Amino acid sequence: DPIADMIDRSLTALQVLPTAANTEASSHRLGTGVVPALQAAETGASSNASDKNLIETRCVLNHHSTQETAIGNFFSRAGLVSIITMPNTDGYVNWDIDLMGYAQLRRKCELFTYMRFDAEFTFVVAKPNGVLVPQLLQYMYVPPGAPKPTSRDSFAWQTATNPSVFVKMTDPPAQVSVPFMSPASAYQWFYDGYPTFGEHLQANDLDYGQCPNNMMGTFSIRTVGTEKSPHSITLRVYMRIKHVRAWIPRPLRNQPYLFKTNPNYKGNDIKCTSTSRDKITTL
Amino acid sequence: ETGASSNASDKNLIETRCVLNHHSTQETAIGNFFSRAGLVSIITMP
Amino acid sequence: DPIADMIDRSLTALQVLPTAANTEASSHRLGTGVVPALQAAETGASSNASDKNLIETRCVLNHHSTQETAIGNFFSRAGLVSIITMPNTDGYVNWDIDLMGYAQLRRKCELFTYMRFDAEFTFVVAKPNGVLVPQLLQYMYVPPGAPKPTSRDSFAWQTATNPSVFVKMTDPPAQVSVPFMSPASAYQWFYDGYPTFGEHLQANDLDYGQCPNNMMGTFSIRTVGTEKSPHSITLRVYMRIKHVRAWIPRPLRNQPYLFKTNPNYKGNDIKCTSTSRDKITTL
Amino acid sequence: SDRVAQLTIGNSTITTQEAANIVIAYGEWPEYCPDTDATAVDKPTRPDVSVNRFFTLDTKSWAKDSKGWYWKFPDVLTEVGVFGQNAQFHYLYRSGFCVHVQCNASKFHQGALLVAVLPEYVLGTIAGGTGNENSHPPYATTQPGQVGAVLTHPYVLDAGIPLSQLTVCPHQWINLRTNNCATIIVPYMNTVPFDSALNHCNFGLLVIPVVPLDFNAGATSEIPITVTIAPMCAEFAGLRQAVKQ
Amino acid sequence: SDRVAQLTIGNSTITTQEAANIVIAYGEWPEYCPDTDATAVDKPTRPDVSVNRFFTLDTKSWAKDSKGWYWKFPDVLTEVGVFGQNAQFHYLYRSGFCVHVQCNASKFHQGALLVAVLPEYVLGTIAGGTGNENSHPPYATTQPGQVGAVLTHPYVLDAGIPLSQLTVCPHQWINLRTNNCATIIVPYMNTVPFDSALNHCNFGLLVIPVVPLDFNAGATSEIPITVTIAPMCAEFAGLRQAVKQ
Ligand SMILES: CCCCCCCCCCCCC/C=C/[C@H](O)[C@H](N)CO
Ligand SMILES: CCCCCCCCCCCCC/C=C/[C@H](O)[C@H](N)CO
Repeated sequence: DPIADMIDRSLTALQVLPTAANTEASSHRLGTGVVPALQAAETGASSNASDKNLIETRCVLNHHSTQETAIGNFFSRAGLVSIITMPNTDGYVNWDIDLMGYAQLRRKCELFTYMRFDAEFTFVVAKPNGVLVPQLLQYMYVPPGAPKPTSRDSFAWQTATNPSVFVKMTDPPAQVSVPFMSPASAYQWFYDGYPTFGEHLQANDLDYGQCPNNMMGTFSIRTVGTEKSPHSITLRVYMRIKHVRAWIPRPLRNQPYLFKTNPNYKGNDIKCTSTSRDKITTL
Repeated sequence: ETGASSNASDKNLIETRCVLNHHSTQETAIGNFFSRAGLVSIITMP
Repeated sequence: DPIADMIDRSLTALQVLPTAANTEASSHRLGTGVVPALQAAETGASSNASDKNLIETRCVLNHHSTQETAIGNFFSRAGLVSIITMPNTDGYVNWDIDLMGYAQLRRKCELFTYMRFDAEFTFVVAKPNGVLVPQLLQYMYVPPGAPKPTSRDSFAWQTATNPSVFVKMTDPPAQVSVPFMSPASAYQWFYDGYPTFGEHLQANDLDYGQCPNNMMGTFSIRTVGTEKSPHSITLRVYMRIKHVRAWIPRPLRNQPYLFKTNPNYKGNDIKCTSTSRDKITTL
Repeated sequence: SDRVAQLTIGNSTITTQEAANIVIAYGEWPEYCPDTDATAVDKPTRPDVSVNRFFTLDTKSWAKDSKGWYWKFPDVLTEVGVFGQNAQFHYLYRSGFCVHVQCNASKFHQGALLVAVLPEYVLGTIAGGTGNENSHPPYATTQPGQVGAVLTHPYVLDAGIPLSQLTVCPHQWINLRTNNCATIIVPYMNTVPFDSALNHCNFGLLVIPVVPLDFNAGATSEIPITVTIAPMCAEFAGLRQAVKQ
Repeated sequence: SDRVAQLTIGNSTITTQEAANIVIAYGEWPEYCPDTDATAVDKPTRPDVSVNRFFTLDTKSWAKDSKGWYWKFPDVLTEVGVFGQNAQFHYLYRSGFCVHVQCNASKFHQGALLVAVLPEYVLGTIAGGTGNENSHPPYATTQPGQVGAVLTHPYVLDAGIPLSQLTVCPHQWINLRTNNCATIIVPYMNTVPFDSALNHCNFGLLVIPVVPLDFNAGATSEIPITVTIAPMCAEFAGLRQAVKQ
């Protein structure tokens, strides 16, 4: 050892809690020095005063389960993400995969920062007035980089490699399972920065917040036949979320959304978070 | 010239650290590469 | 060991050689492959061919000692370094300590780069024609930073701290011993660079090559009395070198010196290193 | 006996006599990247003294009607020191941080500051006022550098989320009657083990005055705020010539 | 079987097929400074990847009547790379070196180069021609940078010592009929364990053509020379703001 210079802690570990914690009995107390009612919120720690340190309590054994508050049961519900119509007029549509088009699922997923999950997609398809007509349809998923079909009878519809479903209108709705497919370790709904290098100007200002680890290609449907079908079609896509793991919670949004790609809000009507009242003394 | 490919790795040219990777080679097998239904014929009865 | 990356030779050692190496006997040799006569000087190593590998030799036990070639015996000889005269006219001189004023000792010390030694100084003093007159003298060594005497009767001559010798002209010559006193670990006779920071210009170009680890202050002599002595004095200083250690040899200088502080030479008469002859075939 | 504190790292030392406790964000210390999570093959470089030290940014002025300020990390340190040089000559970095905010006043003033570290702070616009424009923030707003920018609508944090529940992030308070400093230790939080320092900004630091500063006339009406930060376990990889942005 | 060689350090690799052996100057490997010889008390910094790599300087042109060139160390590397930054932000450095000179020609040319490393190469003037002027070399001559300067009187090496005994220093030959490269490994040689990099220059590297380059007309008359160097065990201490010179 010629150089004496070169030779040279987690805080809390998790545990299972099936039920809510019980309440133990207590009595009155008269003493000096010990005080649980006085805290200091300046340190950023929340208070640890229970019920028994302020009043006298009895003994209550509660068996209230905390199962419904887990993240698995909170997210595993199918929600609407897309409405796709074929009046587009040539019997096919190419829809870019973006799951931020409807505000009810966007608010729940933006509660966390990083998320890692597997999905399950379901397609419910009918006419624009709910009417049913026997008709053959084809769905095709196109990964990013793959060629896309430009016509109703292109060579991309041969599906030699692409996953695809053939389903009729009179059938039960189709269901598929999709694994976690990002190049990174988790999806993120917020990306503070620019994706590319080089100079950032007013022509390239729309790049701010677009992370390529979330762009998953496109999605294409068509009527199967080579001619023009005489019916209008409308597709609704529902997505469930399975095997959820989340990280780094955030405040929830209280302003209404404006676009799918940026958190811009309306600058004139800033909505106050609570409903206002008249006086501070009268409820 | 001998028709053999080179056997030089990364560690023989630069200095490297230790990296344990768990990247699977399942998708590159010939069974998963070919077991996908593709179109072979269009037959019409006018 | 969470990181497997963080956990992670001298060539020849010296030996004593009192005498020169002997010569062992040999015979003729006829063979292929083995060849000591062919070398390659391109690698920068000198050849290792002895006498016995080229001709046939007898056995010779020699007892030639290598004592005179040691660095201790090569340097421990007193040489002249200074001539100091008092015609200056006020009975005192202040001479700055610089040991590069006479070329015979400058050539020997510039053979090595770094040197570390203790000295021994001797002062031989007489009139400018060798005549002797009874007279009292005082030598005083002034370290760098100390005040210097400006007159024959200044307050610096009280020598409350300074080392000093009082000696007469009729006496045997004085002798002192001086230890190794540099701030660095060894004296150096070459310093490639500037001593100070900041901008280097044509006004500060004379700083190049002046290392402050070799400036050792000044040296002052005087006649003791408060009046004007009627005799001219001449001092000669001789320095021996003891306990020598040297490092990193150099080529020797073949051009005559010009100044005490820089290796400048005359640019018109560049002296050829060897004495020239007429023809290459006739010695 | 815990009101005094001293933090030393590198060749710098911060002392305080009226201090709150130390906040470790999500209870994790910053550390070097282990081999099980690494993906780069090149051997990383660790300067480990010249970048693990306290760097002091500029000083803002707290008025009686101030809105609030924000700094983007590690954009604040990318042009200063040797950390400004290693982040210009490399492609990947990875480091924790340690934020320390000082603001002191006498016993006759009053006010309250809410300091908070917020990861992935994506800013937005007011969308042209009426809400029909797809506006975007310019480069001077999103990455201000070591100066820092002010807030316009602090009630919505210029990102559509309300101030009222910002304390779910790691945070502290600077109440002018008890203490004068706040300190947070942040580990490295990202989906990838290394990232670029010129195109990605990990978190934002927000200093918002909840209770306004008030005093009687005659006191020192100049209340400054000074932020001091320090990287913890900085590593770098992927050497290439200098590119500033 | 020893005519081929490969040197790798950092993220760089030098290969040669007609090479002489490797010269270790005075038989000592470069190493970090031990505690018995240290005098500074601050903990040193070791970048240890970003500065221990091969750096390539510019390329000179060997003509039929060239004199010779010299480079001062480590003045050649003080404005390039991260080693150019750590030598500007610190007060003390300490490092070894590894010099590699390439010059290649065909089997129909002839010539011989003498490479040599000379420590404490103090230049001089011609003292005004007649020898009465106390002239001094300017700053552009003594520290040329990464370009390097040419010699004027190579027989006396512009320092008063003859060329005829320059081989007492560590040295090699580049003879155009056998090899095409030369390589020396130099340890750190100074009286003090650390030194400034902007006011001190340790050694000089000299490339002097002893035998002139000769060929028949029609061959490639453009013979270049390229020097490549690499620090070995670089340490730094004493951090201060950037001062270039
Ligand atoms: C036959 C199956 C076809 C269905 C293919 C679905 C694969 C695409 C799944 C994407 C998983 C979510 C990825 C990113 C979601 C959001 O759109 C982005 N974060 C937008 O910010
Ligand atoms: C009473 C004793 C008085 C004598 C005092 C002698 C002390 C000075 C000894 C100096 C030792 C050599 C130091 C440097 C020598 C050369 O002058 C410099 N290297 C000039 O380059």
